[PDB]
Amino acid sequence: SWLLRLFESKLFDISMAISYLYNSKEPGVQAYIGNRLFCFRNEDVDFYLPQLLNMYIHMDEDVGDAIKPYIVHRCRQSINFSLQCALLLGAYSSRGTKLRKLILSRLAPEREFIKSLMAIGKRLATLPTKEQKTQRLISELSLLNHKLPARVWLPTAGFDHHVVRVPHTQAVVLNSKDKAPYLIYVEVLECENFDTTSVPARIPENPSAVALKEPWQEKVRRIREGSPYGHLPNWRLLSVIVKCGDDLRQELLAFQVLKQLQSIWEQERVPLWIKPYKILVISADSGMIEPVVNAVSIHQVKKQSQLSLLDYFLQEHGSYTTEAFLSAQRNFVQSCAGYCLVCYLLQVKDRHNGNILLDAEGHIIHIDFGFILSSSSAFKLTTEFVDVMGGLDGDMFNYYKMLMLQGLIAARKHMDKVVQIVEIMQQGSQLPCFHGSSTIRNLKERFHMSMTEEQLQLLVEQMVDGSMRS
Amino acid sequence: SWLLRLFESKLFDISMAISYLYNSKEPGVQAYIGNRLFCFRNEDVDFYLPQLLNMYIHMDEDVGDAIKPYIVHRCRQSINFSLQCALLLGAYSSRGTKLRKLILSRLAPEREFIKSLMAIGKRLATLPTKEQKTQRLISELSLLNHKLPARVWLPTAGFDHHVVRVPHTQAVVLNSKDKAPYLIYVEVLECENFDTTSVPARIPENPSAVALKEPWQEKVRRIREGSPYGHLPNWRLLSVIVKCGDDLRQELLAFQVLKQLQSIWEQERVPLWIKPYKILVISADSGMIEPVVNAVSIHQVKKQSQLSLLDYFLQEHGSYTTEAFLSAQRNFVQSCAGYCLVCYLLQVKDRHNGNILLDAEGHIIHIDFGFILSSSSAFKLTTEFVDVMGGLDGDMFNYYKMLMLQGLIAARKHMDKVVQIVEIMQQGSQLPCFHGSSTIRNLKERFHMSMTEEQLQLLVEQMVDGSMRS
Amino acid sequence: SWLLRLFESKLFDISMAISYLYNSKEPGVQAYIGNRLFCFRNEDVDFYLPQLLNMYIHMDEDVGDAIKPYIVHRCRQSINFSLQCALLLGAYSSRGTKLRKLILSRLAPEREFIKSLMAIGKRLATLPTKEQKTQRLISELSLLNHKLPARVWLPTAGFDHHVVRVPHTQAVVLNSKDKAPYLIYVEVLECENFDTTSVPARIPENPSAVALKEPWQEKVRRIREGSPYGHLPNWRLLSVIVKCGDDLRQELLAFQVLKQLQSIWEQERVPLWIKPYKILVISADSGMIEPVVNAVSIHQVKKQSQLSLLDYFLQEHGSYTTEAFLSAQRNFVQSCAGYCLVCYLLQVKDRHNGNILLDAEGHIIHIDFGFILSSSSAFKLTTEFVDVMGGLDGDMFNYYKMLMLQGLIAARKHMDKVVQIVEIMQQGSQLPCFHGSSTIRNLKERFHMSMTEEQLQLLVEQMVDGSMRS
Amino acid sequence: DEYDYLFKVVLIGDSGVGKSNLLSRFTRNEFNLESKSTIGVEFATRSIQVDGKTIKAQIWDTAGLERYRAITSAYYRGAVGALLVYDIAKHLTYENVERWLKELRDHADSNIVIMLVGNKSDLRHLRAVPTDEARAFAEKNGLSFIETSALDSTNVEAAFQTILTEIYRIVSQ
Amino acid sequence: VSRDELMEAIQKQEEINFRLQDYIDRIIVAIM
Amino acid sequence: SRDELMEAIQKQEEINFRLQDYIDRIIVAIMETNPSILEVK
Amino acid sequence: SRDELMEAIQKQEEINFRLQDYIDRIIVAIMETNPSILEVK
Amino acid sequence: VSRDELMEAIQKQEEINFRLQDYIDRIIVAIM
Ligand SMILES: Nc1nc2c(ncn2[C@@H]2O[C@H](COP(=O)(O)OP(=O)(O)OP(O)(O)=S)[C@@H](O)[C@H]2O)c(=O)[nH]1
Ligand SMILES: CC(=O)/N=c1/[nH]c(C)c(-c2ccc(Cl)c(S(=O)(=O)NCCO)c2)s1
Ligand SMILES: CC(=O)/N=c1/[nH]c(C)c(-c2ccc(Cl)c(S(=O)(=O)NCCO)c2)s1
Ligand SMILES: CC(=O)/N=c1/[nH]c(C)c(-c2ccc(Cl)c(S(=O)(=O)NCCO)c2)s1
Repeated sequence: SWLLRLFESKLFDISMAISYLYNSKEPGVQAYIGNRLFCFRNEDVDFYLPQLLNMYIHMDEDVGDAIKPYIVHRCRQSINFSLQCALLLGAYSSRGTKLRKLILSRLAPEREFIKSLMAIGKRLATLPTKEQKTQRLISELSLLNHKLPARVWLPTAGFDHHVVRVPHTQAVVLNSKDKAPYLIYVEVLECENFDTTSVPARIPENPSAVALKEPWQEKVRRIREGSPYGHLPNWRLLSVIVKCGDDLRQELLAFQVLKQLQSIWEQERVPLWIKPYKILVISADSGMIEPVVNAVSIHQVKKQSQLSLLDYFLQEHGSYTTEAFLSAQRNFVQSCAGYCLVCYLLQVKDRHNGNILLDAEGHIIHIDFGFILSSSSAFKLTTEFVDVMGGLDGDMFNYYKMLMLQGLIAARKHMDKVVQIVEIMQQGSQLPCFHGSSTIRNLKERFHMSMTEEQLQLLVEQMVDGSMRS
Repeated sequence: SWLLRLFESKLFDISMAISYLYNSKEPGVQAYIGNRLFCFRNEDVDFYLPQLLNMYIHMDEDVGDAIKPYIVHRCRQSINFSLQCALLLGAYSSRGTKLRKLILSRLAPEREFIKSLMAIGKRLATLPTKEQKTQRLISELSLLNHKLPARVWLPTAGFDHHVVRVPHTQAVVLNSKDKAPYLIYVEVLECENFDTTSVPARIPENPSAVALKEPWQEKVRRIREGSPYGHLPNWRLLSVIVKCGDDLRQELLAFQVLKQLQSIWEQERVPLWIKPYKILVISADSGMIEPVVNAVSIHQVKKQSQLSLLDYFLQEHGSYTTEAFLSAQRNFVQSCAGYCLVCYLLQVKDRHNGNILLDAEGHIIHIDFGFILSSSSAFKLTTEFVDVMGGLDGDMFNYYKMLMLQGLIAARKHMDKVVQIVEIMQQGSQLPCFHGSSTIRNLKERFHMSMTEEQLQLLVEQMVDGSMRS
Repeated sequence: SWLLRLFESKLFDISMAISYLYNSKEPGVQAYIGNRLFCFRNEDVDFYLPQLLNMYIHMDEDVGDAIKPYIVHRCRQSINFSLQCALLLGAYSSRGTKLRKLILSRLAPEREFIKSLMAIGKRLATLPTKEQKTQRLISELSLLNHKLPARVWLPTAGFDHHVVRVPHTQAVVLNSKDKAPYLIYVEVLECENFDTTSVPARIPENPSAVALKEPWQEKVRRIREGSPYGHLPNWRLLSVIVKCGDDLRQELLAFQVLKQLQSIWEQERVPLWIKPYKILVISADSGMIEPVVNAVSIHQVKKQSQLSLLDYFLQEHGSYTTEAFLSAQRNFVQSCAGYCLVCYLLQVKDRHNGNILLDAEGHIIHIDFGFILSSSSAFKLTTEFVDVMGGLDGDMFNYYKMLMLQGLIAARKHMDKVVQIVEIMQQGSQLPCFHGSSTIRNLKERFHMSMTEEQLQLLVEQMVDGSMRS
Repeated sequence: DEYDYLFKVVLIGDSGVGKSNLLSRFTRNEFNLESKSTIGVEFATRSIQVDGKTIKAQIWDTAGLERYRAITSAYYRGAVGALLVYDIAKHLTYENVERWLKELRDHADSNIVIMLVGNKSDLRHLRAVPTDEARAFAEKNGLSFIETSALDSTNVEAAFQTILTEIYRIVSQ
Repeated sequence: VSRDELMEAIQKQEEINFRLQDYIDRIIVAIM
Repeated sequence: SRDELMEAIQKQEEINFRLQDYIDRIIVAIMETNPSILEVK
Repeated sequence: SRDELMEAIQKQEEINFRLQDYIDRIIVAIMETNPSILEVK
Repeated sequence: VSRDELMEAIQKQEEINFRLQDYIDRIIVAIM
C-alpha cells in the first residue's frame, strides 16, 4: 500500500499522475489514474492536453482507454474543449480518427469560420508583394463581417466570448513569401459562460479605417471609437497571426517548455523574464499564434530608426540617468538571461535579429522555433547587446551572469517537469526536432545534474564567452 | 522471375501454395497465392481448410486478408462449406469472432438440429448405467423425427443429401461414463445439389424396431424395410457417433495425417492398409465421428467369443487352407504394418485392445488418439498377434517387416507433406499434443532422413523387437 | 538412452557425428562425440578436416576443445596431416593462431620448398608475356633440383612418397596475367610409409629437354627416359598447377561437393560422370590444383583445330559408326548431365569454353569455380553440344535427360550430406559465395524436396530448354 | 546516339503498389514477387519514338515510404510527367491518391501531366476497386487512366507510351 | 507474443539491415 | 544480462538510423550536382 | 554474431519454460496430496 | 513493434521468472 499511499497524498499532482501513467506498465495503475483525472482542476489538466492525446494515439490501447472517459466528460461540458481535442487529434496523426469523428458528432460555424480564414491565406500565394497581398486580405476579410456575430470564438483568448466584428482595414500581411502569414485584429464580447448564453445581436455599422504605426492602446482607441459595439463595457479586442501553410507543433511544444520554465522561475524566486506566446494547432499544415503587441523585430528597429540599439533605447526611453531607461535596461537584462537559458537548453538555432522582438518596456522576445533540439546559428551576445547592458565591467552585466546561474540552479531542481513534456511528445512524432535517437539523453546532459554550483558558474562563463566569439 | 516460373508451372499444387503462404514473409507472394487459390479444385483445397483457417486466426493480418476472399467465395456457393467454416472458426479460438458472425449472417434448422443432439447427450450424464442411458436416448431421439424432413444434413456424408428420418430404436449409447458418446443411424435422400433443391415431403409412417448384433447390410435391410422412405432408390443410410463433451481437434489432426499417409502409400505402391475415419469438430468441447461398421473392439471380441484371436479368425473365416482366411490374414498383416508406422511416427500412446477394432475382412483399426506426440503405453506386438500372422518364421511375418520398410521408405520421400499438416496446426494451439517445445523437431528426427535403406532395415528390426518385449 | 542407442549403433558414421557435433548445444554430446572420433577410420575423417577445423576456429570453445585431442593425436602420427592442419588453420583466419604455432612446434624443408615455389610465381609478374615468363620459370625451377631429394612431398599425391627431381624444361606458365598460375611436373619415389623411411640418395644426372604437345603417357616416357631415377619401379610422375596469388577456398569447397555427389551417384546406381580435382589451400592468398591430364579447353580445341566440335570428335575418334566414337559420345553425354546438375545445384556462373575442358576419352570437365551460389553466365547447352549428342531426336539425347532426372532423384535422397558440407563452411566465412543471407535456404529449395517424379521431369525439361535459349 | 527530347518522369504512390516492378518491367522486361524497399530514389531510362521523334525518358522511382518524403519532393522539381499508382486489390491505396495529388500542388510544377494507374490487374478475384469508379474519379480530376499488371506485363508499355505521347504534345508552343 | 513471432521479428530486422548495407555498398562502388 | 542485450540492440539501431541519414545526405548532394552517376545499367 | 546471440537467447528461454513446467508438475502433486503446506502465514 | 516495446516485453518475462523462482523457493523451504 506504499504506492497507493503516495497517490492519496497531497503530493499527487497532474504531473505525477501523467508520469506514472506514462511509465507504469501496470494496467491497474493506468486505470486508477484514469479515474483520478476527474479529481483535478480543469485548468491544470488543460495544459497537458497534447500529452494525454499523444499518448492516447500512439500508446497501448490500455493507456488510451484509461484516458478517454475523462476526455469525453470534458468534451461534453465545453465545446471549446471539444474543438481543441478534435484539432489536436487530427494534427497528431498523419486510432485517432474514430474518436475525432465521435467528438465532431453543431460546431459548423466555427469550423467554417476557420476554414474560410485558412482559405483566404492560401489565395494570397499568387500575389508576389506584401502590399498587393494586404489589399486582397483587407477586401476579403470585410466579407466575413457579413457572417457575424455567430456561435464562433478565438481559442487563443484568455476568456469566454463571442466574436462580433473584424476591423479588416487594420489587418496586415507580414512578408512576401509563398505561404505568408497574416495578422488580424478581432472584436469580441466577453461572457461568463459561452455554452449557455447569447450569440448577441448584429449592429449594422457605419478615419477609424486608416492604418499607421502606433501603440496598442492608441490602436484600441481608434478601432473601438469607429466600432458599432465599441461603446459596451462587455467589449474587448484580440489579435492573432494566421499561418495557413506552416506546421505549428514544434511551436506548441516550445510554448509548453517556456510556460513551465516561467512557472519554475516564479516558484523559485528568480526574476528572469520570458514570454510564452499562445499557439493553436489547426492541422499538421496550419495554425495560429497570439502575437506580442507593442513589439517589433530588432532588425527592422535598426532599419526604420537607422540607429544603434543603445541610441534607440536612449531616444525611446531617455538618458541612462532616467527611471524609464534604468527600468528598460533591467528588463533587457532579465529577458536576455531568460532567453539565453532557453536557447541553450532547447538548442535553439537560426538565431538572428529577424527572430528577436523588442517590446515597449525593453524586454526582448525570441520567436522562430523551427530548428530546435536534434534538428539539422546558436544564441549570440553581440557587443551591441553588451553595450545596452553597460559593458563587460557593468554591474548589470555581472548581474546578467548572476541571473543565468540562479535560473540554471532553479531549473535543475525541477528538471523532471521539463523533460516529461518533451519526452512524451516524442512518442509517435515524425518532427525534425526528434530526428535523433538521443534527443532526450542530450537534453538531460544539458542540465548537468552532477555539478556543484562552482562548476555551474564555470559553465555559465564558458557559455557567455562562447556567445561572444560568434 | 524464377520463383514466378515455379508458381506458373504444373508443379504448383495446393500443398506448395500453402507452404509458401506459411513461410514467405513477402506480402506480394501471400497476395499472389491468395489469388491463385481460386484456380484450384474445391476438393483438394477442402482437405486443408483447418490449416487455412488456423493461419487466418493466429497469423499476420496480411496472411488472413489474402485467404479471406477465397473463403468468402466458397462460403457463398455452399452452405455446407459455410457451416464447417463457422464451426472451425469457433472451435479454434478459446480475430475469429468477427468473420464467424459474418458467415452466420438461414442455417437455423441445422444449428438447432445440432444443438438438440448436443443437448440430448448432456442430459444422459445423470443416468449411471448404459441401459438406462440408451432408453432415454431412444425416447428422446424419436421427438426429433417430428421436425423432419428439413433443411438439415450430416457434414460427415460422402455426398449431398437431405435427412428424412431417425430410426431411434436402433440408436445405442457406448459406455457408462459421465459424458458418454452415443451412436445413431440416420436416413437420407441423395441430391445432385443441395443448395438448389427440394427439402422433400414428409411421409407420416407406421419388428424393424428390435435391435440386436448383426452385420451392417442386414441392419440396412431391417431399417429400410420398416421405413416409410425405404422403397426409394434415392434413399441411403448413414451413421455418426456424437461426442457431446469431448474435444475432437487432436482427432481431426490425426485424420489428416492418416489420410495423407494413405495417399502417400497409394501413390508409391505399397499395399499397406489403414482407415482414416471422418471427424466433425463442432466446438472445442464437442464433435462427431463416422464409425467403421462391421467392426468391434479386440477386447470385446475376446469377451463375447471367449476364444483366442486366431481361434476367432478360424471360426469366422475358415481353416487357414481356405481363401477367406488367407485373404483375412493378408488384411491383418497389411493393416498391422500400416498402423505400427502410424503409431511410431505419431508416437501414439495408451495402446490397448479397447482402442483397436477388428473389421469383417480382418483389418485392424486403431482409434483413441488422445495421447499423441509430445503429450504426457506404445504400440505392442503380442504373441497372440504374431500367431495370427503364422509365427516368427512365417512368410507373411517376414512380409510384415518388408511392408514396414517399404512404407517407411515411401514416407521419407514425402516427409514435407506430413510435417506441413502438423506444423501449421501447432500455431496458436494449446492442445496437449503440442505441450513440448520440440514437437516438430522430434517428428522430423523420426523420419531419419540421413539413413540408407540398410540402416532403416535395422531400425525396423529394433522397432519390431521393441514391440514384443512389452 | 534412445539417443545413446543411436550413437552406439552401426548407423553412426562420421557424417552423423559431425551433424550432431554441429547442432547439439549439449556439452556432454559434444564431448562424447569428440571421444568417438578416435573410433573412426582416418580416411573417412580426413575428408571433413576443413569442417572440423572451421568449427574449431569459429565456434564455442566447448566445441573446439572436444575436437582438439583427436586432431593432436592425428598430427603426432602423420606430418602430412600436421601440414594440412597448419595450412588450413592459417588460411581460415584473416583462436586459430595459438594451435598452428603448437603444431608447427622439423617441417622446414617442406615449408621452404613451398615458400620458394610461391616466391617464384610472384616474380613472374614483371614479365608481360607468356613466353618470357615460361623462360624465367624454367631457369628458376632448375635451381630447386639442387636441393633434392629431401624430406619434401606433394600433399596432392594419392600416395606416400619422396620428391626427387623437377623436369624444369617441361614446366609451362598458363596465361599473360599479373599473378599467373604455372604448371609443373614432379618426379617422386613411392613409399609404404613416409614418416619412417629413407629420404633417398641423390643421383647427380646428365632431347628429353624439348617440350611439345603430346599425350600424358608419351610425356611420361620422354621425361622418365631422360631421368636419372627413371629406371626404378619405385618411380612415378605427378603434376600440379601453382597459384601464387589466387584464393582456393571456394575451389576447395566445390571439390568436396563434387566428391560427395560422385559418391552419391556411385552408391545409387546412376552412371553420371564428373571429375573432382584435388585442391591444396596454402594461404587465403595461395594454393595448388591437381590438373586433369590429356585434356584441353574447348575454346583452344577450336582454335588449334579450326574445326567444329563434332568434326574434332570425328577426326580424333573416328566415324560415328566406330566403337571409339560411340564410347566417347557416351562419356560426353554422361559428363554433360553430371556437370549440368552440378552447375544448377551450385549455381555455377561465368560459364564459357575457357572454363570447360575436354579429355582424351570424350568427358568434359568444368573448372573455374569463382562465382558460385550467392556470388554476384549460367550453364549453357549450345547446338554445337547438341550436335555431338546426335541431335534433339537422338536416343543419346533422350538418355541425357533420363540421366539428369535419375541423378536428381538420387541427390534428393542424400540432400543432408551435401548441405552439411556447405552449411558448416559458411560459419565464419567472408567468402563472396556466402554474401547472401539465404544461401543455404536457396540451396535447399533447389532440391525441390516436395516434388513427385513427374514434377521433376518437368523441371528437367524447363532446365534443358532454359539451357538452350542463351 | 541522339535524342530530340529528354523527359523527366516520376513514379509515385503508396508503398507496395508495384512502382519498382512497373519500372523493371518497362525498362528491362523483368519482374519479381520478392521485393526490395525503394530507398529514397532509384533511376532508370529508356528511349521511344512518337510522331517521328526519338524521346529518351528518364524515370525516377521515388519510394512510397514516408521516411523519405522530405528528399523525394526535391525530385518533383521540373518533372514533366507523374505516374500515380495504386494497387487494384488494396482499397486503402486508392483512398490515399487524394493526398498524393496535393503532394504535387505543393512541391511540383502545377502544369504537370498525370496518369492514374491501377496496378495488379492480374489479381482479378481480389479486386477492391472497380474499374468504373476509378475512371470516373480519373477525369473528374483531369487525369488519364489505365490498369496494368507488371506481373503478366499487360499495358505496361502502353501506359508509358500514352503518358510520354501526351507530354510530347503539351510542350509545343 | 509467441517465439515464432519474436523470431520472425528478428529475422525481418536482419534482412532489412543486410539489404540496406548492400544498397549502400552498391552506391559506394559507383562513387568509387 | 538483459540490460546489456537491450543496450546492444538500441545501439545497433541508433547506428543504422545514423548511417541511413549520413547516406541520404551524401545522396542528395550527388542528386543536386551529378545525377548521371546514379544510372541503373 | 547475431544468429549466435539469437540462438543463445532461444536456449535460455527454452530452459526457463522447461523449468517452469518441471515446477508446475511438482506443485500439482502437492496440491493433490497435502495442500496445507502451501498456507500463507 | 519498437525496440523499446521489445525490451519491455523481455523485462516483463524476466520479472515473472524471478518472481516464480522466489515463489518456488518459498514452497521448497517449507517442505525442507
Ligand atoms: N500480382 C502482382 N503483384 C505485383 C505487381 N506489381 C508488384 N507486385 C508485387 O508487389 C510487391 C511490392 O512491389 P514493389 O516492387 O516493392 O512495389 P513498390 O511500390 O516499389 O514498393 P516500394 O519500393 O515503395 S517498398 C512485390 O512482391 C511485387 O512482386 C502486379 O502487377 N501484380
Ligand atoms: C508586431 C509583431 O511582430 N507581433 C508578433 N508577436 C509574435 C508572437 C509574433 C510571431 C511569433 C512567432 C512567429 Cl513564427 C511569427 S511569424 O509570423 O510566423 N514569423 C515567421 C518568421 O518570423 C510571429 S509577431
Ligand atoms: C462398432 C464400432 O465400434 N464402430 C466404430 N467405428 C469408429 C471409428 C469408432 C470410434 C472411433 C474413435 C473413437 Cl474415439 C470412438 S469413441 O466412441 O469415442 N470411443 C472412445 C474410446 O473408445 C469410436 S467405433
Ligand atoms: C591441360 C590442362 O588444362 N590441365 C588442367 N587440369 C585442371 C584441373 C586444370 C585447372 C583447373 C582449375 C583451374 Cl581454376 C585451373 S587455372 O590454372 O587456375 N585456370 C584459371 C582459369 O582457367 C586449371 S588445368
